Amino acid sequence: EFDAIKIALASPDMIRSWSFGEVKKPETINYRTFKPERDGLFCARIFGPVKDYECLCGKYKRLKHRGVICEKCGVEVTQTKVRRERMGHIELASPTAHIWFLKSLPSRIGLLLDMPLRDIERVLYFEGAEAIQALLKSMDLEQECEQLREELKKLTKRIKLLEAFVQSGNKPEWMILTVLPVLPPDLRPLVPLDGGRFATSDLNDLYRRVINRNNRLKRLLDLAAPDIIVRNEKRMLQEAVDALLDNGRRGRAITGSNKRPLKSLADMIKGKQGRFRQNLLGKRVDYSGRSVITVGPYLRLHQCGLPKKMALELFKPFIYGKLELRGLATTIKAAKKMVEREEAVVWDILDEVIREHPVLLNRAPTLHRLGIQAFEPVLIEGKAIQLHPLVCAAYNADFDGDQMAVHVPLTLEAQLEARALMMSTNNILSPANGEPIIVPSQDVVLGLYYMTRDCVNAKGEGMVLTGPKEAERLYRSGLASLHARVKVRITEYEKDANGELVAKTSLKDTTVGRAILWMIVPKGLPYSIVNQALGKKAISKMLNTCYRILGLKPTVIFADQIMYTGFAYAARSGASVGIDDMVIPEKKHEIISEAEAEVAEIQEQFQSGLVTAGERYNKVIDIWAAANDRVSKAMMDNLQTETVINRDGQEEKQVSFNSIYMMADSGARGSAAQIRQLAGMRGLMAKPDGSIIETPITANFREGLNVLQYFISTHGARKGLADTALKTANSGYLTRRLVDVAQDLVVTEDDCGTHEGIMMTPEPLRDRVLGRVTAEDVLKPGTADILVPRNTLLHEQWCDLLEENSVDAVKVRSVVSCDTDFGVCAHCYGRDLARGHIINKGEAIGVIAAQSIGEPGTQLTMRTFHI
Amino acid sequence: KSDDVNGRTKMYKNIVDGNHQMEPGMPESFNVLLKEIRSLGINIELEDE
Amino acid sequence: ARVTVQDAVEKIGNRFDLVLVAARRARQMQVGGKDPLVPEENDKTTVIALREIEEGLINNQILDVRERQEQ
Amino acid sequence: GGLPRVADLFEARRPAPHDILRLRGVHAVTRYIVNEVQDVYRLQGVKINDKHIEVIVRQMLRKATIEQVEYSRVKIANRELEANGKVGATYSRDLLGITKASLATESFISAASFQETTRVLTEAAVAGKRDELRGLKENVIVGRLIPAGTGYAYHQDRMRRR
DNA sequence: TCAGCGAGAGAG
RNA sequence: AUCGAGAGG
DNA sequence: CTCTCTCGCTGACCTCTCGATG
Ligand SMILES: Nc1[nH]c(=O)nc2c1ncn2[C@@H]1O[C@H](COP(=O)(O)OP(=O)(O)OP(=O)(O)O)[C@@H](O)[C@H]1O
Ligand SMILES: [Mg+2]
Ligand SMILES: [Zn+2]
Repeated sequence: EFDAIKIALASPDMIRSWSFGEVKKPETINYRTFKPERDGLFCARIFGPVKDYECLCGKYKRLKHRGVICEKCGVEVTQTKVRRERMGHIELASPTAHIWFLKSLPSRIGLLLDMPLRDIERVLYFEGAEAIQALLKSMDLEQECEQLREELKKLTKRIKLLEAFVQSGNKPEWMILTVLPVLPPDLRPLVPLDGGRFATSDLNDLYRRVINRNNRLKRLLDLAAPDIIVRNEKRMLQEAVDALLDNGRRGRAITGSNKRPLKSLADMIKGKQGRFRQNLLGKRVDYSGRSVITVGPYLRLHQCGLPKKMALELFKPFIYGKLELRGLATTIKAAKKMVEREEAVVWDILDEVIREHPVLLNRAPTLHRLGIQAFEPVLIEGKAIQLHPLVCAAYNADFDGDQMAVHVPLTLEAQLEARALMMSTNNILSPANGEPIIVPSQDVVLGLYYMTRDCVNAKGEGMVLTGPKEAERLYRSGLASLHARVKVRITEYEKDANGELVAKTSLKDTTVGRAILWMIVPKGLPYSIVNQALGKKAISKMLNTCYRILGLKPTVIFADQIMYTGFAYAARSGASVGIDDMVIPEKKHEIISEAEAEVAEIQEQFQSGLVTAGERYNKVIDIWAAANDRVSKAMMDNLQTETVINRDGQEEKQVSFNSIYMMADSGARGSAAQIRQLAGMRGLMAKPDGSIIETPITANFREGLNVLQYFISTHGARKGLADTALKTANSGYLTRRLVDVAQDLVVTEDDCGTHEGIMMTPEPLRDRVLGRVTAEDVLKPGTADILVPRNTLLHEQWCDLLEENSVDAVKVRSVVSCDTDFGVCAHCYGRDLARGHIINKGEAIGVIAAQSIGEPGTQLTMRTFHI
Repeated sequence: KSDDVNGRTKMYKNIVDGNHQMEPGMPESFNVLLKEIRSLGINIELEDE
Repeated sequence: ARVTVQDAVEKIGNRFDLVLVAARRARQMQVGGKDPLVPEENDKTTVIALREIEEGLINNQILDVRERQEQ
Repeated sequence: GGLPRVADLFEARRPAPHDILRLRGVHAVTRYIVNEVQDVYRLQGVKINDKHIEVIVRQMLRKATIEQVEYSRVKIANRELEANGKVGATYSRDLLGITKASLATESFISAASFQETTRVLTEAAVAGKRDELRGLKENVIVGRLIPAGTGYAYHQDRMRRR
């Protein structure tokens, strides 16, 4: 019923037309009897009834009297909600300027005229508004514009502002206030308390101040006081008004009972706590809940676990409806009583009304769009929410005390949007790059790594098996080891040119664990993808290959089976940690003693002058760094390989089965740098300014530190913690600015037709053009031979084909070189990284870009203290 | 789910009656903001035509 | 229709129109009163509509033709 | 390096990108800014595609001069004038930081929502502006369907009836 | 506090 | 309701 | 014409407990 919003300056006639009542001199609510004063800030006649369809005196109390004003009160009978709508006005007894149009960086009420801000401010403060009003009203804009145009970096602004007044239909003399509007009463209410006293707003004080001072001016005019006394009071009123509009523009801040500045009208629409940022861009909602999160290792990828105590409250109207449908209740209170009493029949209605209704889960710092996702509920006992292990990394979630919030969609369109857009089975690739987001970690990686390793002279080595099922039988019966090397008959499938699957069978050298693991791999993948020891990268590559070849639906099943098998086989190994696993090399003492002897000998070159006083520093630092490297290398060489194993009589070497080494090598949690601190040397520290302390820490964590080393080590810890704590705000501010600059960019066209582009050079070339469209003519390296036709989308096959011929460089289309106005076109954008195909029409790419840039800086923030 | 006084009641009644459809209106905070800006002596309004 | 909706996307054409088509079909069954073109199998109207779209019995042109025939 | 380097590259701080655009074309500034930002982001091992930086850069440069007006308006006027076989216009492109680019937009509701409410409201009241509600924030504030996704088609109907 | 920017006087 | 103090992600 | 130099003005996610004062 509307299509635009208009803004302009007001006039006294407009303000008078808004009002429902005249000026209001009296003050307040008559604290004794709560009925409001006549002709006041709270007044029944001016603003409306205090109760629905009832007069102030009470003579009329019926709907039949609707539309009748009271003869003795003057109060109309109407619904009380009109008290939110009607306004009022106050008749000032002297012109008063507007603080907004006077005080600013490009002052307006003082730029139409020639004089600068200092002298005009002196004039306004009686050292008069009437003179400025007369000067403004006694000017001709057209003649001034003609003279200025004929005369011609300082006059262009005046010409533009004068033209703005001419075109806008305003008057330059409307900047001086004459009538003051009065805001409706229910938007500044008076709140009662448990005690007799009341709590009031700041606005009701500023109105009373302005009213009292203006009335004080009224008496002086009647009494004909000398102008000396009058001139003082005129300066007073303009001081009061400037407080009501914007307090503190010229420092005179007015306080109340406490020593705190009062809040003006301009303070309620601006800032982090104003109407825009607190009530219009975000708010509180119904049908929502909150709780602590635990882990559920049995769920499927599209499920979540919800407590039934929360579910009963969250779905109340649906249960009421289903109860009334079956006749189990008649009125609207019988169903409420049945639900409150928690009968045994509501627990089946609730089960029926959640069968295929999704819910939304959200975690508090929402850095990108993967922070809200949709699941299907499973009713559980308890008070905590159960979350799938494979969706934690996208949430940046953990089980240390974390919390989460839950929302319920209501309409059919919302349910279909949740199922088709936000469900967790649709979000498997990142929208900022191409790599997947659901990846196994920790326990799953350790379990698969343990299954896929091999040993020497293990139990059952040297058998010939008919298939994986025989291997499972042999392992379960206790007749063979998981690490034994054997021969197994394997059948695999490959896709042909037409897309059909063709089988091939042979015998292969492998281990029992790999043959056991082969039974969960989908048809269409080679056997070599598991005939090795698996780590994080290998498993992620397996998932990506499956998605590339087979599609979306098999990938979910494959991922769930991988997780189940990893959990199952990590527990059977009994992997633990002890103090004897932190092995210290036997040559640490000799290296440290040699380094100490070297640094002691280099002091003889300084006792008798032979080197610069600033030259021994670098030599000592280099000596200690070399010693640290030697110690670290010795430790890691002793840890990685330790077999001394017997093979059919002889002695042989192989990779070790140390718990810490396995944890680090599999890629589960550890790093090679932290094993150094555990069993090597802690190293060189730094001073708070940034300089390097001359002597290092020669102790690891297995053999403890002493007081001096521990005291030295705390500087960096506190510095890192303070850095983490004090610069999340920078990332937040940057992300907000990036979102605000580009929030209205949408794909609104299909083909721009322009021929421009950019030329891409190798970072490999394949990773830099995968998912773009060729802007101009590109051909094969041979002369007059064309490899790829122009305007083609480069998927994996095209990239492999161009990499086979060693393509030098390619030209592609870009978003920045598009002639479309109000938006961009699909082909200049290219592939949509979250799906794989080309971009669709109607997608907000600006918000996606802003989130993609903003998120990594924030995540970089809070991980500093880990090091 | 917030600020629509008539829409919330209509939605509740429709859900109880088994019909999952909504009839949105205008939030109240926008009206509050319009009145607050008008109280500063600035004319702001919606252009129906 | 269940767990994954990728089958119907390749038939309608894109994700943003599938929601509208499915909602229009489902409101006919929930409130208007109509019978499904597939076995019900104890499902909600949204899932039945998605199943009908996946089979090939429902799209925008069919609904328009049926509405024209009704009037 | 670090966060301040990125926060200073996007606001076009003077040490030049201005001269790079004015002398070698926007095609060069695109590559320059992309490389400079990816230099900071690649030390820590962060992977971001190049499209998003290009989007932000395109949003950064949006005005023109021949006072200062909108680039698309000038292009449309030139197309209209050349349709009648007349003389068009010649313009020189500009470039602003994101904070300044956001506050200079055709919509005053979004600008007032961003920051510096008083200055924006004062200028709008002086000029007597109109807002057509063509963005995401305006429709969010009023309470309508945003012109994207499942609501996009909806807005297409409105234009058909105007 | 600290960082950043424009408006306004100076001394040539 | 505002102010002050503390705690968790 | 054109570098220096003061001097203001605006900016820096979600949840829980207590008391004192309106
Ligand atoms: N001031 C803050 N502002 C903000 O915006 N988010 C914050 C925050 N403080 C904590 N978080 C959130 O909490 C996570 C790390 O805190 P934490 O649960 O202890 O796990 P952590 O990785 O540290 O490992 P642990 O301590 O268990 O050894 C962190 O990412 C973040 O999301
Ligand atoms: Mg946590
Ligand atoms: Zn009466």
